[PDB]
Amino acid sequence: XXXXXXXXXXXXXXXXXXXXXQAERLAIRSRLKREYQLQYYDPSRRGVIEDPALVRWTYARSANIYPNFRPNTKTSLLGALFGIGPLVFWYYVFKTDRDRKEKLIQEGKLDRTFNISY
Amino acid sequence: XXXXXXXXXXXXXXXXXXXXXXXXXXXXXXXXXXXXXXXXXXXXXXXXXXXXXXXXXXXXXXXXXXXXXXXXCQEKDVLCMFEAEMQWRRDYKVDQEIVNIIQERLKACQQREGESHRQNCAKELEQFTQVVKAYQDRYXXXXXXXXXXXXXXXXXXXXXXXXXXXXXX
Amino acid sequence: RLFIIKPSGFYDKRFLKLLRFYILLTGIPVAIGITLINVXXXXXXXXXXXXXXXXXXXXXXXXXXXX
Amino acid sequence: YCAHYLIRFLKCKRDSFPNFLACKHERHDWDYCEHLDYVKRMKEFERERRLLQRKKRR
Amino acid sequence: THQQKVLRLYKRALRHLESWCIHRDKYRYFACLLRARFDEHKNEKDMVKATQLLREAEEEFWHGQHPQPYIFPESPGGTSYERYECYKVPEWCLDDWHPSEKAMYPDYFAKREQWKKLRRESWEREVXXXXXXXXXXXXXXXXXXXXXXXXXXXXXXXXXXXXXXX
Amino acid sequence: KYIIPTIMLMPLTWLSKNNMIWVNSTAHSLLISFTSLLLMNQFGDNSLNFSLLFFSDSLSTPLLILTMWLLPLMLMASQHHLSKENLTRKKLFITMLISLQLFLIMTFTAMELILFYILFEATLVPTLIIITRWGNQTERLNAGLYFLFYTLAGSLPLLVALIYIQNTVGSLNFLMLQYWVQPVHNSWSNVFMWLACMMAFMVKMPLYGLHLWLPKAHVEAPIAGSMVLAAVLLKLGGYGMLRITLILNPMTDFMAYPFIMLSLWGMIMTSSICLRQTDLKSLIAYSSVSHMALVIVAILIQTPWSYMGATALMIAHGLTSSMLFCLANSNYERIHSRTMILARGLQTLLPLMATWWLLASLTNLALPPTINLIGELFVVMSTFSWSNITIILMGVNMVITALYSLYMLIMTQRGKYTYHINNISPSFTRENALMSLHILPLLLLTLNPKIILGPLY
Amino acid sequence: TGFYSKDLIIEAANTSYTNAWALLMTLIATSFTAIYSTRIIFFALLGQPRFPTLVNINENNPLLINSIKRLLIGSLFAGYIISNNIPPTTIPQMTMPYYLKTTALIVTIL
Amino acid sequence: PPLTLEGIKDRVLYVLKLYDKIDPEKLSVNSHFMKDLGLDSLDQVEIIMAMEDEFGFEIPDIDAEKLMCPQEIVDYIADKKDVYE
Amino acid sequence: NMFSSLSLVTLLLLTMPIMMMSFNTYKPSNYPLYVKTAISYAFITSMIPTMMFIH
Repeated sequence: XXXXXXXXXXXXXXXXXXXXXQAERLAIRSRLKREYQLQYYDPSRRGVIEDPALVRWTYARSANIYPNFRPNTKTSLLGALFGIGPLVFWYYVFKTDRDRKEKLIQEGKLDRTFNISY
Repeated sequence: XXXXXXXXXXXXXXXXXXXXXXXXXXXXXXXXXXXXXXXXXXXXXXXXXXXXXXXXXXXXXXXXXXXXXXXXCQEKDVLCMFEAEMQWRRDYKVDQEIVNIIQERLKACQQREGESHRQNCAKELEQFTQVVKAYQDRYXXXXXXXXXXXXXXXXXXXXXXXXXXXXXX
Repeated sequence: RLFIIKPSGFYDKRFLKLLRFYILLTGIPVAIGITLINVXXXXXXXXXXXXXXXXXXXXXXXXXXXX
Repeated sequence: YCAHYLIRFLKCKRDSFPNFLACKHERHDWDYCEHLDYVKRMKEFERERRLLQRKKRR
Repeated sequence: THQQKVLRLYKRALRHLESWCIHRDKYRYFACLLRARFDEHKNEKDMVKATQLLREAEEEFWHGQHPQPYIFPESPGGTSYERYECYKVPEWCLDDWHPSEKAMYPDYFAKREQWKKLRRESWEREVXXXXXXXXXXXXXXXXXXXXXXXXXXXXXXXXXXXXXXX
Repeated sequence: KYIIPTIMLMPLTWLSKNNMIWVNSTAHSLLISFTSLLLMNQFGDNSLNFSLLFFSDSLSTPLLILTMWLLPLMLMASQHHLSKENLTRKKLFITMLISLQLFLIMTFTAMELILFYILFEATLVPTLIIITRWGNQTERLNAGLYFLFYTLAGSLPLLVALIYIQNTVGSLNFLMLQYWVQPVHNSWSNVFMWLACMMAFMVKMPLYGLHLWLPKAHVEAPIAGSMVLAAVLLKLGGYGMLRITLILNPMTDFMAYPFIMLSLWGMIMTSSICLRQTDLKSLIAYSSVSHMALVIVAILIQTPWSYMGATALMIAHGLTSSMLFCLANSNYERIHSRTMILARGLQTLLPLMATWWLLASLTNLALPPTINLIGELFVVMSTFSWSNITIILMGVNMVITALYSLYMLIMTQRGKYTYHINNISPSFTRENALMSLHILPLLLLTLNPKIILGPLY
Repeated sequence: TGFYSKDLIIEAANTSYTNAWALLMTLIATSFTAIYSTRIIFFALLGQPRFPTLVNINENNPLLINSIKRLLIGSLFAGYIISNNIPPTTIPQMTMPYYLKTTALIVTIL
Repeated sequence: PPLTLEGIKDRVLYVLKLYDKIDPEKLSVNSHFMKDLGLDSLDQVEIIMAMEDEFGFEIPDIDAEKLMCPQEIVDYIADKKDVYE
Repeated sequence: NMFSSLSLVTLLLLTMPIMMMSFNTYKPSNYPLYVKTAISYAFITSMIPTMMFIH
């Protein structure tokens, strides 16, 4: 997704609220980096580190399936039309092609004379 | 040999009249490589063929013919059907490779003429069209997977069309 | 001169040596398989006479190892 | 369409040998008959254009 | 910070200039023209007027923003070998090497063993020094430098030592 | 010849001393698998019965050889696991594989439907105990219950189906006797007769609907990766669809028409999800749905060309997906998590295993004729004779077949591995041997694939 | 070696019952070849050097000389060996000396 | 060709001497551009870009403010590109 | 007869480094030069049947 102008450096102000906003971002950034620094720079470890953020990322798709979906609303029915719907779409495509083929075999032959495979 | 038709004989003779040059590059390389390792390969093949001496004749091809057709015996019984069903499957497996020989006759025509392609031959073209059309009608090709019991119904379907069309005219 | 990047290598190169040692150990019947066509005759195309249908090998063409 | 002069080009190609580029006498024959054949095809188109002018007067 | 935002845009403007112009002598002509434009507003300090110019700096620059800019050689992102040419080998794989093969060239193995023994002893001292820094949360922005001179090694030891060689 | 030496593996593991066990179970199994290829391959025009109806001959089943191929391979990758626990626990879960091997031989050999049924559901019992124990992650029971209540819910209708046929039309037994079968008249009472025979095999061979049986069994890992190879054997264990469709209902294909359309959408939608998924084992689990969906399409066409592609794909998938799961197990034993993004680093840390990663991935695509080109392409060629529209849908699937393999490669082909410190040794001598024992049998099938596809071939 | 490959197609294309818009579009592209070919010479090779880096070494290696010089035989004698030896079918050059025959060469010049 | 520690300092000083804006006699190597040399706030970004063109082109936006002295800039460029062993 | 025999030689020459790829004989630093020497004689063996085609 893209707008009329690409967002990279558009609309920026110093102010007072924005100055403290960058201070909030660096506070968590440095906190999570130092616990990595204490784990990386020692020979006593030998192994793969866990990281709680990455495990929760995999847990977002593998789990949290049935805890969700409790508000179905009209959004779930629209997804059903995009799933079960296209299965019914080809039913009026493959049958019409087969009825075109079956009529040709009995009357007015269309199949090639040099055909033997299957 | 015998079964495969092919061309009778090829001409292939060089004249070489225009330009003196170094005779011919194709002719000089042919004479040189014939005695270089081609003659040694012919000598080694003859040395191994003579070393065999004693050889078994062996039966190779098996007989077993007819033993009552499937369209003669009826009603569900293992004693009569099993010999009939083996006969139809024997014919079906051979007819798969009968077409292959006739197909290879058309393969031989394409290379030997090249520029002519469809302008000549005609005999191999007519032979292929007659067999494949008969293979399509008689040996399944439309009536699902291979079955001897279903084959009699396929033969009856073609026979019903012959009886209905001729009666009207 | 530099110490450079280090891999395991010792476990890796040993497996390829241990694999090929058992290919070579059963590479002898592969070498015999070539001489079986060379020394012993394979097959000749001939019409069968009514005397014996099957003896040792019933119907086998090409390679003595097939019989 | 050319037939006669076109067959002469194959005669040079039959006894071509190494350095087969040196063949101008046979190549000139193909540029003579086909040019006359293209002019004959152009003459048929010109005859149809001349016939349309005479038919419009009547 | 106001000072950093001007410098970041000015660094980009010079490197984006050489994409439009072909010759280096023509590049120097336009470089002097850019200096005269920014020095007019740099003389006086403003809170409203200077910030208005910063948002105005995005315009004109964005009108001629994509002529496929040059990153020259190995650059962060861009084009032509960003991570390529340097495949490299990790330091963990070096100690993983099996005997017999490790016996070949013993000068590289013995020198690395001496550095590994020094890194193991300094790890206990570095852990206490890292938590000695006044914050009482975990960390603030960047890692702190060493205060002690006798023990050495400023927090991380494997950060600079053993990286990559092309 | 086949059964009895397989049964003698049970007293072998128990009588042998605690220091050995694994040496006896693997070596003795390899010589029985050699003798299976020695005798079963011999056949005439129509494949003649072996003996009395207890275990019979093979007509169109070279898939028995695959079960004999995995017979030692289901012990090689399970060596990393089970070693930490008790010696009595080790012997128990080798014998559960032996019991699996005992019942899996019986399914493919015995030319039956009545006694085949009590061997079809009999494979579910040892796998249940295998899945419900040794699972490192939780929800073993939310996969263990789903393992039975998908299969048994569909397969118990065979009791009201198969017995109903033998009570009216002679007897099922030999199948070589089954020519008494008259074509179905096609009525509303005959609808549930066809559905009950199909729905049993609609679960084991995964579609678009009722397909969630398979990913739950794969993601929630039983033991390491060697038991996941037995889960591949269960997919091809429902091979009776080759036998039922041809013999029991030859005229009935009008009711097959909606089921092809279901499996056709179980190709685009099943592949789309197999792209943005997190788990490394799950990206094999959903690609195994679509690869086995190709077989279900081929069966319901009933053309002689389609069964050639059907029988090929049963062996093709049985040694390519199992190969992929062994590679997933080799990363699971080192990183201790099945996450694709976290476990990142080939060639730099895993120099020789990366070439095995390439050969396994490309076999999912149509390579030079190994088995999958004889498998997949044969079905696509047969679908055009059914209807012209098929290849417009089937061609899109051929694009996303790369998107299983290459996405598994690229997301591991980054030589970063900053967070990971483990995986010091790349692969043990047994671990590299696992990868060779899956691809090299398929590389030998390049010369002669006659023993890879044979329903009247 | 351009006339023995590129120019033979352009001369043959003009004498056909085929699409006119497709024929006109190919004629612009034949003249368009001259732009990007000179954009290797005039833009980078020709004129004042851009100077990519301070102290840059560029030298001819023994492996380079044996490769480029022996490629020159293939790039010059291609219109002598391949075009003459291969037997052709139907000569295309006959009609329009200025409209069809000259247009292939004039497009490269213009 | 490999780069030397003594050679890299001489190469950086040679480019700064021909800059015309800065005096060749006033600054040598130890003197910083921030206080000793007459350089503007916008002038430092132009001088750093020209130095990257001669050697291996690598200049971070965050690290541009930290580097000012010619002795410090020569050490920062050598360490990032891996020089002197 | 020579046309059929010499045609397979060009196919076999390119596969000979692949046949010697799987250990076989030890080749240090000579393996990049071995590819150059294999294709060098492959060109000469391919030139003769093309000269035969003109004839």
